[PDB]
Amino acid sequence: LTGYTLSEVVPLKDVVPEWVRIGFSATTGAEYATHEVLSWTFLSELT
Amino acid sequence: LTGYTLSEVVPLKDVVPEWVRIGFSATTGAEYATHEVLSWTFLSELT
Amino acid sequence: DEITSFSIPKFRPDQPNLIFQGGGYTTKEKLTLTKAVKNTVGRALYSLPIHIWDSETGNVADFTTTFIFVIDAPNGYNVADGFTFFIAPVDTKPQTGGGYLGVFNGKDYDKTAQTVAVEFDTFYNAAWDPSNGKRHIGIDVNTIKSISTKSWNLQNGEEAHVAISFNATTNVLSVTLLYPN
Amino acid sequence: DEITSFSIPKFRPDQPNLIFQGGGYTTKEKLTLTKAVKNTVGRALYSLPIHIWDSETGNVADFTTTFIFVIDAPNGYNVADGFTFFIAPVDTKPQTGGGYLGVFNGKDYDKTAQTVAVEFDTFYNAAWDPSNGKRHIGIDVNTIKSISTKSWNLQNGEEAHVAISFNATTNVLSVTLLYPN
Ligand SMILES: *[C@H]1O[C@H](CO)[C@@H](O)[C@H](O)[C@H]1NC(C)=O
Ligand SMILES: *[C@H]1O[C@H](CO)[C@@H](O)[C@H](O)[C@H]1NC(C)=O
Ligand SMILES: OC[C@H]1O[C@H](O)[C@H](O)[C@@H](O)[C@@H]1O
Ligand SMILES: OC[C@H]1O[C@H](O)[C@H](O)[C@@H](O)[C@@H]1O
Ligand SMILES: [Ca+2]
Ligand SMILES: [Ca+2]
Ligand SMILES: [Mn+2]
Ligand SMILES: [Mn+2]
Repeated sequence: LTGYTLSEVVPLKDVVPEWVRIGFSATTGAEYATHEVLSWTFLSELT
Repeated sequence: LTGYTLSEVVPLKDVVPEWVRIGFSATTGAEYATHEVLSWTFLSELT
Repeated sequence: DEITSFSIPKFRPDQPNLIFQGGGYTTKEKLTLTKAVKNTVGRALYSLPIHIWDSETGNVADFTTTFIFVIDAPNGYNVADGFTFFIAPVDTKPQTGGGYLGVFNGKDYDKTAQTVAVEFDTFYNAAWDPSNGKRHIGIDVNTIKSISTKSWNLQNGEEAHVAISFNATTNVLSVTLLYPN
Repeated sequence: DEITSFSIPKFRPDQPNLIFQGGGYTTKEKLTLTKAVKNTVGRALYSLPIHIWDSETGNVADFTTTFIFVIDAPNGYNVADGFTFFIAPVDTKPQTGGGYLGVFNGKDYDKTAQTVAVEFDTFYNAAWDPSNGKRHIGIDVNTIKSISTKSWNLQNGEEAHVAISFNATTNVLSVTLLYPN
């Protein structure tokens, strides 16, 4: 069990539009690899 | 605290596609009236 | 595939997550499907497709929806035609209006156009509605002729909680309606 | 309280609730964005637009996503360019690619890129990647030069569950990747 974790404030209201999309974006270039995702959950709340 | 209640057997699987859409309709003809929806939750579990 | 839910406490002028069709537009707080105005249909559909059942496995989801709606008619006597929560194939359009509530076109079991609906019917269509001609709520499946109904006293201008659930293990669909009282 | 969630345990070719872009597709189980092949771009988005803040009250949304993802490079020593989770305007489509991960263009702060991403970065770009040149997790906002960075050792072909979440009160993002070993 090794694990990495990064953290940071980022003032989303300042930066992104009222409504979003999420997804993944993955790319090869000169060198390359398989980039695949096995499963996905997502929850959000809004008071 | 007048309440109405109703249930019934509906073979959903045999009636509806694997993937659907939910929604409201309201309609007027000769006689009419306003139809508004105020708030709406939905939750589905497919285990 | 497993778990979709949302909840929407107010409707806001633009709703990127809702597909309107017909006269359906969202006012400041409400969603108006219809104006006190002859001959319209309005439909609003959750934007997200939703996987109700899976051939892969065979299991059907069970789901629970909840709304408040209001039916506000100028004259408590001459009102029509009704309101309806529906589950339809992924890109339905308004079906025949008036009596068919933009969800059906026939008094006949039409396997083809493949939708089920819970209908809060407020106008007697001598042709198919229950005949004592009382308003009613109904579960409709491939017909505008409900496989079943309760008679139901309308309360103009007043809010109704409605809860709908389907238990996937017995295919029972149940609707409940409530007024403050 | 306005809420919205889903969860997808498994994928399948036909998936009406996702929007593939570039090479993106679902096999019978994987959601695969790039095959081991050069100069490509995979992008998946959740169909449904998401409300993250609202300008009537000003509040921002607490949220969390979670996904298990495997990167598999048929070379051990030779892998690029990265994988990325990112939130974006409603109508976003792909951007400059390879080492830009099909999501950003410029390398200087671009405001008009209304979009935030979290990257897992399998290739060193001396143009902007951390001088030390180690593979890194990083938080990106409007340029591929990350606001923050974190060395991480890729385990090839390894299932790596990850959580990313955001506190609306403290307004902090954070990421966690984990391997079984
Ligand atoms: C359908 O399933 C339960 C499980 O025991 C059953 O008892 C009841 O009729 C329904 N309840 C659910 C799961 O909503
Ligand atoms: C957000 O969540 C916790 C939950 O209690 C709270 O104590 C605090 O305000 C926030 N903390 C973070 C993750 O910054
Ligand atoms: O609106 C009252 C009635 O008007 C017309 O007769 C329409 O044919 C019918 O659909 C509706 O029920
Ligand atoms: O994959 C390594 C490199 O591939 C190509 O050279 C791309 O131009 C570059 O962006 C990427 O970093
Ligand atoms: Ca009727
Ligand atoms: Ca890189
Ligand atoms: Mn009827
Ligand atoms: Mn980088």
